[PDB]
Amino acid sequence: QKVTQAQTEISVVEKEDVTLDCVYETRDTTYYLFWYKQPPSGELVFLIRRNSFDEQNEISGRYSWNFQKSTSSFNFTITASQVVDSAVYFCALSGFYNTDKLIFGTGTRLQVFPNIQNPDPAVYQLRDSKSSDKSVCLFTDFDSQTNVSQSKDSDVYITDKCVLDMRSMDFKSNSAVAWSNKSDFACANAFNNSIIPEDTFFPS
Amino acid sequence: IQRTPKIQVYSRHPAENGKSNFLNCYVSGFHPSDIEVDLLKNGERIEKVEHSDLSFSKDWSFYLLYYTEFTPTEKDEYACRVNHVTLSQPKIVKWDRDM
Amino acid sequence: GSHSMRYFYTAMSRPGRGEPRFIAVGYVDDTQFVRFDSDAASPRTEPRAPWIEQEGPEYWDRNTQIFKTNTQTYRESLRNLRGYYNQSEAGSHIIQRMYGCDLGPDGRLLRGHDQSAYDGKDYIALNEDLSSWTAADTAAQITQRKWEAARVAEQRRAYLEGLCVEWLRRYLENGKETLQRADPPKTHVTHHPVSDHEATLRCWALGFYPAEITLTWQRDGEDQTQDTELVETRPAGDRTFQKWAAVVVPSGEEQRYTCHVQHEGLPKPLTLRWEP
Amino acid sequence: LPEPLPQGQLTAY
Amino acid sequence: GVTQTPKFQVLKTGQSMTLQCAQDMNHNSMYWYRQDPGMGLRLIYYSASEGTTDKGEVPNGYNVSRLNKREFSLRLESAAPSQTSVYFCASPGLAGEYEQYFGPGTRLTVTEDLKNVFPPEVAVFEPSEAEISHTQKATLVCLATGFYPDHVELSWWVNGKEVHSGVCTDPQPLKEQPALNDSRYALSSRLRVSATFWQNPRNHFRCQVQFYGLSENDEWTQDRAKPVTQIVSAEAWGRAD
Repeated sequence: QKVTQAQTEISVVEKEDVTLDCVYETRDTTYYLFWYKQPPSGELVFLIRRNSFDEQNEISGRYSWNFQKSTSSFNFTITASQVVDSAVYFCALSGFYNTDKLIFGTGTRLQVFPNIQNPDPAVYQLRDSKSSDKSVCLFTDFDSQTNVSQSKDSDVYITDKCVLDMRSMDFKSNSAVAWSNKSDFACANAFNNSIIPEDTFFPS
Repeated sequence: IQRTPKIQVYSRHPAENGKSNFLNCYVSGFHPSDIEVDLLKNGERIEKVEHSDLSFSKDWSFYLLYYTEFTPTEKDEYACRVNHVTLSQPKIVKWDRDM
Repeated sequence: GSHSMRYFYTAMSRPGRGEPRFIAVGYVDDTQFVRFDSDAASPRTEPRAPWIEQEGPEYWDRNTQIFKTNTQTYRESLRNLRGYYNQSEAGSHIIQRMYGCDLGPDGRLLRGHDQSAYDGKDYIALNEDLSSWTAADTAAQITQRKWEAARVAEQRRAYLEGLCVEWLRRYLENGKETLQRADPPKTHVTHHPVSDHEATLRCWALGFYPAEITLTWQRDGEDQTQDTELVETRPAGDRTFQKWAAVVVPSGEEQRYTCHVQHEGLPKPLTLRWEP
Repeated sequence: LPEPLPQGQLTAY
Repeated sequence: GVTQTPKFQVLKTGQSMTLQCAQDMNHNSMYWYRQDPGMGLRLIYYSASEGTTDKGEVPNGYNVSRLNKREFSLRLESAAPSQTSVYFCASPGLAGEYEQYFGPGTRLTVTEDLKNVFPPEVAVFEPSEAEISHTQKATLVCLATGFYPDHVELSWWVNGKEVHSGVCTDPQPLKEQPALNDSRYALSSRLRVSATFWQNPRNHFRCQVQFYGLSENDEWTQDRAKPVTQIVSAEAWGRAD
């Protein structure tokens, strides 16, 4: 008995459709399958239960599932993806009885990046804390097509791209934070390891 | 409803005086399940009488087999004594080797 | 012929001191192979046929676990049904359950069954599609709704299409020498003088399996339906069955009468007369 | 084999 | 549905601890899983009924106890760093839509020494004047650094009320020293407000980091303050500049 989720990470922009694959192997004639969602918050939330004798297709809003017994698959499709869908998704298989074991797949991470209508990439030096001793560089307002890479240096720390959502202004932006307490650390070379847009605004 | 038991008293094999056999009392068609069944020898209750596990027919009425091993003789007379809530009196059915 | 497996549950409450009693028995066709009774000091699932004895301890632990949990659930079901019918605690009540599978030509489920009764009357039954229920009365509809909400039909269908068939097939292989063998009746005709000028002819069928059999008397080819004394098929006590048919006939006219016997284990029509 | 217990609750009547 | 205690735990190598799982849906079956990044949920042990336990995929170093229908205990007899994980109790049924079949999970860290435990230092970095003039928006950055284990909950508070609008926090804490097993952690958060909202001196911005660490029962005889469960905060007021 085995559940295989071959995909590790999937990245789409808002409104794009996405399919998460699940392949499984079973000795039992009779079994059921689960899909669970795990939002960044950490909890597990139930999405669907399909028994081996149930139907091929079902739609619950923007969610749909294709159960194909002959191919041993249970693909999960999200139509018109939204930032809210960002999570790890788990596929699961289990026999019908108390003695049977619920078996989980490796999970697939879905990231839904926002459609940045007016991109304005820039790297800013944030004013420190007059209490402690650090300097912070913020790379922000870039398109979702931009990828933030790791730092080559051990003492420079760079986060991955983070999705900001200003509710009342209907505005979404991307950002990544870099910091170091070393002398050589300037904002002009903080994101050198990443491929950044040509017209990135560097203030001085 | 409440259904009264049908009773059959018979042997496992055709009776042969001097040969080891089993004396059977089949009770069936009854509801509810509680039933008093005794096997008698010359008017006396036989001990060490076993019975089958309680089961039921398609119409939900119960049936049970009560049995004991015995050796028939010309002299000895056997019977089944059955009591049930539907019966105001215990029903005695004599063993007839030709039935 | 066409093979089947059936389990029979009886759960009975008593007004006197004591917890409700649960009894389960299992059958493959007309052969009992297993029993459970909650009344024993430490209740245990027990073998009732030799071909089941080969199953290891894990099988017996599994059976017992299932029946113990059923014992506790039925105690609650009995209270629930008392409430639906507005009955007092003074009476004794009985739930009966009968379920199992028939084997098809292709080795898959032909049909599943799962019927329950309360106090000897139909209560609720699983429909042939194994997705819906038929209730007998308004009280049973309360059970129906509860079971539809809890999606019990899916669970039963899982069993009736899955493990019921698989295990039946396994039992039929393990016990093939008896379970897949029909035993023809041993037949004979007895003659008992019932008065001066009449006599009873009795047609005996003994030691047959399965229980299904037909015994009919004829006089010169004509059916003696209304004059035939025909007893219900009874167990011999050794897993075979017995039956007899009798007619009262005028003395010296015994040759006119013929007994006819039909049974799976008989590949040809059988006709007997009394033989001096 | 009788109907085995479910993973969840065994439902009463 | 199913409950779990505790939510967070720090243990020293060799020490014992028992995770509690409870379920009041009269389920027959209960399951313990561990989650590890990339392995998914792997079954440790399960229970088919009261007084019955069976081994899962990864039972090694664990024991279980099913004392009643309700409760299913997972014990680590001799804690090893490899048991650092997120643990999930499960009790699946047929009404997944109405009922919670997984507990909230417990985060457990087994470290080699309890003096490896450190609370976060928390700092707030004020928006650049360049961002304000260029985008008319103002991004505040919060930085929680130096903490171990990675048992933290970061939240933003504007004028005494917690905000989610305009907030981004890293998915997982970052290892400060990737080459070490006991590496202390860093976490970053951003809060983006409009320029005028930041330019109001009456507005008050607080980055709050809840840290779970040592409890009252733990021994501590070091110079530095016992790194107990605590809240560390940094704050800033609006600035017209």
